[PDB]
Amino acid sequence: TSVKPIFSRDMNEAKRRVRELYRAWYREVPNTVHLFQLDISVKQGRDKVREMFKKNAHVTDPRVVDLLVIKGKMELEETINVWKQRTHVMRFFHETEAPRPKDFLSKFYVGHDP
Amino acid sequence: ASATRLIQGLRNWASGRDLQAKLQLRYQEISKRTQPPPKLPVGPSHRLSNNYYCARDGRREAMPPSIVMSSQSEKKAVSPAPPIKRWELSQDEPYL
Amino acid sequence: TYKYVNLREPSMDMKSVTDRAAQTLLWTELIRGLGMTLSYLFREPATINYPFEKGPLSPRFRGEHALRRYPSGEERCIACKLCEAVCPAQAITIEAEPRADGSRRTTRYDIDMTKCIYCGFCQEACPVDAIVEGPNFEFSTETHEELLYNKEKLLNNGDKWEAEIAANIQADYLYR
Amino acid sequence: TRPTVRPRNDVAHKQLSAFGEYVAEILPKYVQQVQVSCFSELEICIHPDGVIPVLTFLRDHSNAQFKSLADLTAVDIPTRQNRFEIVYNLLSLRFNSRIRVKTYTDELTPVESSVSVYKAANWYEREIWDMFGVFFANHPDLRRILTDYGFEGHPFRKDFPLSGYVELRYDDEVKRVVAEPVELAQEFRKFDLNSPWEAFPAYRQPPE
Amino acid sequence: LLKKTTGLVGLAVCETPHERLKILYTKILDVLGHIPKNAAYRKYTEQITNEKLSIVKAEPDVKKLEEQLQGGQIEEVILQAENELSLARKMIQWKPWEPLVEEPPASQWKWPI
Amino acid sequence: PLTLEGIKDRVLYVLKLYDKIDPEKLSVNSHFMKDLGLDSLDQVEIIMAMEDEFGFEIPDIDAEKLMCPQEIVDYIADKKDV
Ligand code: SF4
Ligand code: SF4
Repeated sequence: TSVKPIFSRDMNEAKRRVRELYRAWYREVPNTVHLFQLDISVKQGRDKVREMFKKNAHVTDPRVVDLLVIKGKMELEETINVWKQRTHVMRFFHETEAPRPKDFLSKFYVGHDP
Repeated sequence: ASATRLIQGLRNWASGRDLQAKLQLRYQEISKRTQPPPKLPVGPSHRLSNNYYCARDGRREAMPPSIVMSSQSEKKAVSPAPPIKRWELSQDEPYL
Repeated sequence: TYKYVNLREPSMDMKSVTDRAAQTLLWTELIRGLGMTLSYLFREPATINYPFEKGPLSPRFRGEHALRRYPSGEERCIACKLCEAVCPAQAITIEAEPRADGSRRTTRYDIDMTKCIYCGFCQEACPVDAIVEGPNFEFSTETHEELLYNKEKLLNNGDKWEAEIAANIQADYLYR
Repeated sequence: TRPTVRPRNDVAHKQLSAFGEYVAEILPKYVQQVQVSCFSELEICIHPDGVIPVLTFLRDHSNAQFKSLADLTAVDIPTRQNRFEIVYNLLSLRFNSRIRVKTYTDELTPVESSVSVYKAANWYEREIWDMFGVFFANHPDLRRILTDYGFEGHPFRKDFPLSGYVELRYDDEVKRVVAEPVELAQEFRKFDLNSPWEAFPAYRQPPE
Repeated sequence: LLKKTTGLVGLAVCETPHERLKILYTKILDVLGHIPKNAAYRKYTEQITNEKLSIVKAEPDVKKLEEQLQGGQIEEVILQAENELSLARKMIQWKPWEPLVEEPPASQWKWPI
Repeated sequence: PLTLEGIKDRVLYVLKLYDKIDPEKLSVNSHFMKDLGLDSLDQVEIIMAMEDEFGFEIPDIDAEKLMCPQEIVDYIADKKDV
C-alpha cells in the first residue's frame, strides 16, 4: 500500500500548499481584473476563486491534492504573465451559456436527459 | 526565344552566362500531351503453377519478439555493432 | 562520400590581398548582383493571362465530384457504401433502399465539400466507376451551404461534365 | 519467399541479442526485460526508479555511446494498472545503432526527469505531461506546450473522447470568443472493422 | 602532425594526446578499483580500458593510433575517456550491481493485451 | 502599533470591516471555526487582511494558530516592540 509521494508526505503539508495557493490567487485577483479590463468586480473574482477551491474540496489523497496544487500553480503562472487573453480569463464565468434546469419537472419537459 | 539578338547579347553580358542554351521557359521540346496507350507488366506472382500463397506469405512469417532476459565467465565486452568506418573525402569535388 | 563546404583558406600574397581590397573599395560583387538582376529584367516573364489562359493539367486531376451513368441512362451507383467506408474524412453519407423495380439504388448520397480532402480514394474504391473526381476546379461559392452536395447536385455535375470525364477515364484507365 | 517478402537480418539480430545480454548483466538492479524483435530492434524494459542510471550508462559508456535522443513518447494502455508506458528512443552515432528503453507509471506516480542527461527531454516530456498528465519530478519549467491555455483534461489518454468537451464560437453580445458544450451537426460515425477470424496464429494468446 | 582543426565546432585540438589519454585511463582504473570485483561493470570496463591503454602505449604516432583505436579523432577519444570517468564515479555512487529493486506486475510487458 | 490598546482597536476595527461576520458576537475571545462559523479560507483571508493593514507579512507556520482576536493581538505584539 506504500506509494511514492509527489511533494506532500501526508495531509498537513498538502493543506499548507493549498493555503499558499489560495493566498496567491487572492492577492492576484485585483491585478487580473485591472490588467485584463474585465467587466467583473474584484469581489466576483474572489468568489469564483473560493468557489473553485470549495468545489475541489472533497479529496483526501495527498498525491491528488498535490497534483491539484501543481495545476493551480500552473494556472496562476499562466495568468500572472500575459499568456491568457481576456477570453481565457472570462471562460470561468459562463455568461453565454443557458441556465440548465435542475428539478425533475423541467428536465422532463425539455428532453430525455436524466 | 523571341528576343532580338541585341537584347540576347546584352542579357548574356549582364548575366555572365549563355542563357539561350538553358531557357527556363518550356517550348515544343517537351513530350506531347496525348500519348499512345500503355501496356503495364505483371508481377512475379502472376503464374498458373507453383504459386501457392503459403509459400510467399510475408505477414505470416512475422514472429513475436524473442525474449533475451526475463525476470519472469570471462566473456568479452560487446558493442551494439562494429564501430562505424571513417568517411573518405570526395574524389569528385573535395572543395580543398 | 563527403565534401568540405567553406574550408578554403585565403591566400596572403599581395595579388590576392589587393584583389580583395579593390573588391572592398570599389564594390565589385554588388555590381555583379545589380547586373544579373538587370539581365533578369530583359527576359520574357512567365506570367499567363488568366482567365484567358489556363495552367496545364493532367487526366488524373482531382477536382469536383460527379456521379456517372451507364451509356443507357441508368446510373452506375449500386449503393455498396465502399466510398463512404474508405473516406478518410467521413465526408460521404449514403442511405439506400430498393426502388420500384427492385434495383439496388441510393436514396441519399451526400458529399460535404468542406470536409472532403480531395484525395481520390472514393473514385478508386468504386467497383463500377460511379463516383468520379471531375476536372472542374472553379466552383467557388459565396455561401457555406452551397458546398453541401446532395444526390441531385452530383447527378447534375455528372450530366454537365460527362463529355470530359469519360474522355479522361478513357485516357487513364489503362494505368489502373 | 524472394520477391515479396522482407529479407531477414541475422547478424544484426545476433549483435543486438549480445548487447542486450551485456546491458542486462551490467545493470541487474533496474532491468526487468530485454527483447529483440523480428525486424532487429532491441527493447530494454526497466524499473522506473532506474531511468537516470540506465540512460546515463547508455549515454556515457565506451561500449554504448548513445549520444542522441531521437524521440520520447508515452503510450496509454488502460487495462494495465500502470497504464502509461514511457518510451525512450536512443541513437548511437559511434556504433550506428538504435535502442529503446521502456518504463511504466500510472496517473499519480511521478517519473524522474531526464533533462540532466538529454536536453531534448525538456520539450519532449513537457509535451508528455500536456498530453497524458504524467508528472515529471525535478523539471526546470513544466507547463503545457500544445493545448489551449485554459484546456482541462489530457487529450491523448484513451478515455478522452475524440471531439472534446467544449467548442469555441464568437458571441456578439459579449463581443468575445466563448467556449460552449460540444454539439456536432453530424456525429462521428463509429465503424466496427475488426474481422471475427484470427489473422496471425503466431501471436495467439493462451486461454484462461 | 599538428592538425589545425579537428573538424567539429567547439572541440579544441589536443597538443599532447598520449599523456592526456594515459592519465585519463589510469584515473579510470583507480576509480574502478573501488567497485566490488563480482560486479560485471568493473570487469567489462577494466577489460576495455586496459585494451585501450595498451593500444595507446604501443603506438607513438597519432594517425595510426587514431586508425586502430576506431574512435575518429583522438580528441573525441579523450572526450569519451572523460565521459567514462564521470560514469564510473556516478556508478560508484548509484551501486547498480545490487539485485532487482521490484518485480513488475503480472501483465506489465504483455503485448498485445 | 506601539500600544496594545491601539493594536486591539485596529485589529477589531479591521475585523468589523470583514463583511460576512456580524459585529455583535465578535468579542476579544471568540473562536473562528466554531463561534462565528467561519471557514478555513475565511481565516486565511482574515490573516491576509492582517498583513495588508499592519504592513508586515505572516508566514504559514504561525498563521495556523490564530483563532481569536486576542491571539492575533498577542502574536503581532510579539513580532513588534510594544
Ligand atoms: S476524395 Fe477522399 S476525402 Fe474526398 S470524398 Fe473522396 S474519399 Fe472522401
Ligand atoms: S463505391 Fe461506387 S457503387 Fe459503391 S456506394 Fe460509392 S459510388 Fe456507389
